[PDB]
Amino acid sequence: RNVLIVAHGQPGDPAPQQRAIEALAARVAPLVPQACVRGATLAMPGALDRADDETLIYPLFMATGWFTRSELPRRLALAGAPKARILPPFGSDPGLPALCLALIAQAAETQGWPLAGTRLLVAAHGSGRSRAPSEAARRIAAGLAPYAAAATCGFIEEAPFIADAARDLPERAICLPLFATQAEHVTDDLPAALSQAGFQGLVLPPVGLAPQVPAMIAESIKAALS
Ligand code: NA
Repeated sequence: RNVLIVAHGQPGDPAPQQRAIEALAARVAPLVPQACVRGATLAMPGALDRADDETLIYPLFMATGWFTRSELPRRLALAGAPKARILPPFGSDPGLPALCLALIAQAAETQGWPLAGTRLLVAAHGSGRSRAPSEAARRIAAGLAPYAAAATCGFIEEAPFIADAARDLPERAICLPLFATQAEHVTDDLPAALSQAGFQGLVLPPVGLAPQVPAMIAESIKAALS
């Protein structure tokens, strides 16, 4: 019944970060009538004190790791919710590869470019402490590649660096930022990295802002309820 959609915090004022996650949880809410859905950012002190032992946590994270396995359970157990169930993260959501494909196909159609003749670039944060985020982004690119000319990845934290990965690509290219929130996306400053690369293609909004994301999260919540 109780569901909390949790975002990683980012530097700056936590109030607009909290409002963004509340706005997302409000779009999820009418799609899961059997549950009480609310949003929280870990940048806000007391983010998790509304959670209890019967609350489900939908983490807006790109992969599983030390945070999902040890940190988030510690930050919940202290808050009074040790038995709170953590669902698979946004990055491992079964609907994410189809969502990326629909956004890229829609984008190619607006440009008047055939998808088979378009080069794809999946831009993601990656990680310096785990191999899980880059393996997940490569799985996305490898799933998109059969529908396009080619698909590769570029990262902020690890090689291949986005400034290198976006270099020497054609004009008919689309970059999809594989980010769950606008706050995490803006921090990485993809426009500066793509400018250094001389990227000439189309740069889409981050995947976490797509219109189908609330329905995707709702289906993952519904599947975890009994
Ligand atoms: Na299509």
